[PDB]
Amino acid sequence: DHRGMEVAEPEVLGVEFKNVLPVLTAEHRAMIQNALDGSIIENGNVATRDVDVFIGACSEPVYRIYNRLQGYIEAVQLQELRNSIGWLERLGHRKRITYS
Amino acid sequence: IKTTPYLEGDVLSSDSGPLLSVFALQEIMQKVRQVQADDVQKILDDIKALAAEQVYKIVKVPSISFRHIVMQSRDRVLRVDTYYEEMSQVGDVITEDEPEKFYSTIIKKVRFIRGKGSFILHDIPTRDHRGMEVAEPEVLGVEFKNVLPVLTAEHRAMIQNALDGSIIENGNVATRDVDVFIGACSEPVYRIYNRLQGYIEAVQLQELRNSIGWLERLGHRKRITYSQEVLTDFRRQDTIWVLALQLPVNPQVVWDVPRSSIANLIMNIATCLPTGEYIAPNPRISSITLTQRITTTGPFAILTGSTPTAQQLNDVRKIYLALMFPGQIILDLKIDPGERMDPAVRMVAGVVGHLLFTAGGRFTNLTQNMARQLDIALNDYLLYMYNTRVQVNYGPTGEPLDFQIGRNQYDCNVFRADFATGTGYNGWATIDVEYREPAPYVHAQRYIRYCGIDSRGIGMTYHCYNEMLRMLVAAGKDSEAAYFRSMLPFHMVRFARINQIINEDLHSVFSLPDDMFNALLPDLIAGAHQNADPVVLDVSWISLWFAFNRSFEPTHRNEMLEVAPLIESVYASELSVMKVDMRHLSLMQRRFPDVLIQARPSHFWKAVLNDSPEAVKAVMNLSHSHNFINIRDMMRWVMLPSLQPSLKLALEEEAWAAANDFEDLMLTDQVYMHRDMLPEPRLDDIERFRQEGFYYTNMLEAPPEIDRVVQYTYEIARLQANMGQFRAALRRIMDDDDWVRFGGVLRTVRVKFYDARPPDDVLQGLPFSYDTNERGGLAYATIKYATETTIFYLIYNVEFSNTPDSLVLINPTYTMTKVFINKRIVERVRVGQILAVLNRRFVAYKGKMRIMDITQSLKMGTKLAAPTV
Repeated sequence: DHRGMEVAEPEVLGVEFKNVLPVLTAEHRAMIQNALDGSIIENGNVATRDVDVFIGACSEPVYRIYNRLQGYIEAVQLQELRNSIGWLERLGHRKRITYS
Repeated sequence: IKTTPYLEGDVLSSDSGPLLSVFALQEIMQKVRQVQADDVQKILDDIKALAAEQVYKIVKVPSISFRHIVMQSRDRVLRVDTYYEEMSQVGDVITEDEPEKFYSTIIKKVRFIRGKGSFILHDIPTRDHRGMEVAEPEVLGVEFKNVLPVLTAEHRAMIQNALDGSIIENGNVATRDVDVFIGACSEPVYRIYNRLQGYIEAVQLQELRNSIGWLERLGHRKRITYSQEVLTDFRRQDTIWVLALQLPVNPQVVWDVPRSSIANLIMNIATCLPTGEYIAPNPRISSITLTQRITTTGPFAILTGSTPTAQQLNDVRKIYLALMFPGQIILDLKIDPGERMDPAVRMVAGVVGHLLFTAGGRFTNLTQNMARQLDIALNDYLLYMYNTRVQVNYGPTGEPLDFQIGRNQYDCNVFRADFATGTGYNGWATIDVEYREPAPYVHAQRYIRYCGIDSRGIGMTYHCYNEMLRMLVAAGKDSEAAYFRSMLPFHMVRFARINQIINEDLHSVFSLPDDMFNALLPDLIAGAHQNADPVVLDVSWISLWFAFNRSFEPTHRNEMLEVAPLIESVYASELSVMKVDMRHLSLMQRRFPDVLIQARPSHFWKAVLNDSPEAVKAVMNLSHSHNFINIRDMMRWVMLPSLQPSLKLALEEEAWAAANDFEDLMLTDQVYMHRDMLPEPRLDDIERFRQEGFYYTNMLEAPPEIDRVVQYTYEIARLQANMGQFRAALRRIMDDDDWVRFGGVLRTVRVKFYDARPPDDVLQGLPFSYDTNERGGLAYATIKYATETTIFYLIYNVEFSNTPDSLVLINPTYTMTKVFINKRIVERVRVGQILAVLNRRFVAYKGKMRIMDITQSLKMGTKLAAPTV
C-alpha cells in the first residue's frame, strides 16, 4: 500500500531490470522509481466478482494463450457448469450413487 | 429427571452433558471455522457482564489537574497541567501510511477523554474555621506538598490565608441538600462534567413509568408471575434518581446493521434458549431384555431395540436445534465417500423424515437435496417386498414415487417434495403461521404452530399423518402401521412442547422480523441470497430415527432470561454510539482534506470496532467472517436516522464537541526546524542567578514571522529525497538562517522533563528519518516524513563549586526541532499567583443524600404501576 492506494510490488511485472540498476545514474534512476510508483491497481468485475486488474509485460504468443484461457473461463460460467452438475446428479440417481 | 441411558463405547451412561445453550454456540462456531478453513464460556460470561455496565463513577475527591515543580528556587515554580501529561501517552505513534492506526488512536483518545470527564462528587471533606465552613485543601485539584518546606513565613501565611478563604457559600444554611465550592479543573473534562450534571438535574419520572409499563406488557407474554403489589409514584426527600438507559428499545437500531443475521441468532440463542433433557417414549427400556424389544422381522424390527451411541445424541441435539429455529437453521445429510451401512437404517430414516420435518408452503427446515434423498429413500422402502407382495403400476416418467400401489390405487406422487405447496411434509394442507394481536415487539408479531396445535394430546391428528397411514395400509405394510398409530400421543406432546418453547421463550428483539421470515423461502427458491443468510447444520442417517423416538423436556429455564432487556438496550446503545462515531469521522474527513492523508469507510469501521466491548467484538467478527461486507453497506448504514437515546450518546456528543479542536488531542502539524544555540549563562553571582529561576526548552511561545520560513510538502519532500538532494537542500537552507515548516500531516507529540543534560538522541532528534547507507539497490533512500516528536524542558542546577565560566564549551552545540502548540501546558508562575488557578465551580452532595441507579431496580418487570388512565 502507498498513500491509501495499492501499488504492485516490483516482482509481479515480468521484467528483470534489477541487474542494470547498480550502474544507473541518479536522474534516470529517479525516473525508474517514478515509473514503479505508477503501478497502481484498479478493480474489475468478472463473472459477477471483483478482480484486481493491472498492466504488465508479456510476449505475444504467450499473451494470446492467456487471453484465450481467460475467455474460456468467462464463457464456461454461463450454462455449461449447471448442465454438467445436473447430468452428474442424474447419473448418481440411476446408478444408486450418493454424492456429497 | 434423567435421560434414558445411552451407550458410551461399551458402557451405559445417563449424564445430561453440556447445556444446550453451550452446545449450540460450539456448533455454530465450528461451522464458521469451517467457512474460513481455506472458549464458549469466555464468550458467554462476556455477554453476561453487560448487565452490570457503568459509564460513571462516584468519587470521593476529584483527580488533581495541576502540579508544581521545584527548580532549586523559592521565588517561583513551574505550573504543569497533568491533563496533557496523561493525554500525550494515550495513543501510539502515528505514521504517514497507516490510516487504521491513525483513526484507532483518535477513537482511543476520544474514549479516554470521555472516561476521564465523567465523575460525581459524593461527600467532600470539610473543616470549620471561625464559625465558617471551609473545604479541606485535599479536595482541591492541585497538590503543593513539596512547595511548603522552602517558602518563607510571609508567603506561607499568605498561602495559608488563601487556603482558608475557600469558603462554602451556603455552608451555614441549615437543612440544605447540596454544597458548592470553587475549584480548579481542566476545561475538556470540566465540559463533560458539566454536561453530565446538566443531564442529571433533568427529571425523567415519566420515562420510568413507561419502562415499567413496557416491562409489564412483556411479562404478559413471558408468563411471569404477577406480584400482588401495584407500583406507586413516590419520591423520597433524601434520594436522587439516575436513569442511564431507556427501556423501550427500537428494533430498527439492532436490525439495520448489515450482515447481522448470524450475530442476532447467536445473541438470541445465548440469551433465551433454555436447556433440556431427552426421554424415550417408554422409560427404563434398558432394564427390559432385548428379546421383548425385538419381536418381528423387517427394517423397523432391526431398528427397534438398538441403543444410540453417544455421538448420535449430538446430531439429535442438532435436529432439535433446527426444530426450534424454523428459517434460520437448515439440515443436510452427512455422506462419507468411504462409508457404508445396513440399508434398513436408510429406509427407516427416509420413512421418518417426511413426518418429522416440514418443507414448503411457508418455510422449510431442510434443503432441496435432503428432500430429494428422503424421497428416494421412501421410494426404495415402498418397493421393498420383504414380507408380502402387492401389485404396482409404474408411471411414464422416471421420477421417484411416480407409481400406484395396492389393490386400491393410491397415488404416491403427492409425497414428492414441492416447496411451492409443501405437499410431502408437515406443511400439507395446514396453516402454521398466523397473527392474533399486537406483540410487545412490533417487528415480530407472528405465531408458530407446528401441526396446527396450540396450548389454548389425545385424538388430535393432521392431514399428512393420516395420508401416511393410508398409504402404509394400502401398501400392505401392516406391521409398522400399528407401531406408527401407537406413537401419536408422544409425537403430539413433543411438538406441543416445541411450539411452547418457540412462542413463549425465544421471543426477543433478536428474533427475525416477519418480512425477512416470509422472504426466506422465495429467496431459497431463487438461489441467490439477499439481505439474509441461513446456516446449514449436518446430520447423519440414523439421527432421524433416533430423534423421532427421543423427546425434549425443558428441565431448566435460561439463567439470563430475567435480564434480557438490559443487555438488549446496552447492545443497541453501543451500536448507536459506533454509528455516531463513524459519522463524526466522516465529518472530520470532510473538514480537513489537505492535512488528512486519506478516507476509507472500511478503515473507519475497523477502527471503531477495534475499541468496543469484547463480546460485541467477537460476535461481530463471527458474523462478518460468515458473510462479507462492502463499502455500499457502510454507506447505507451510516445514513439511517434510527438511534437509541442514552447517557452514553449524550456524553459521546459532548466529548466530540470538546475534541473538535484537534490540538486538544495532542496532535500538531506546526513542527519547525531551525538551528538554535543551547544557552550557557554567566555565573558571576550564584544566588542572583539562582533566584531568577532560569530554564530552557524547545517550546515556541509565539509563531515565527510569515516570511523567512519555507513551507514544505510531503510531495516536495518525497521528490527531493528521490533526487538525493534532500540533505544538501536542508543543509543549505539552514546555513541560510531560514526557517522551515514540515506541515501536511499530523504528528504525535510527547512531553519529557530533564535536569541534567538530556540524551543525545532527544536533543539532536529529527522529525524525519532519511537513510542513505544500504545495499538493497531499490527504493533508493527511504524517507519517513512523519515520526514522533518530543517536548523537553531543562532545569539548570548549579552548585557552589561551579566557577563563573564553568559552562563555557570550546565549540557550540546546536538544537534543531521547534514547535508551537498555542497552549500554556507549562507556565512559570510566582509563588504569589499559585492559588489563582481556583476558578471552576463545583457542586457536591451530602452523606445524608443517597444516590442509586434505577436501572438495577428495573431488573425484571413484576410490578404494575396504577391505571394508565
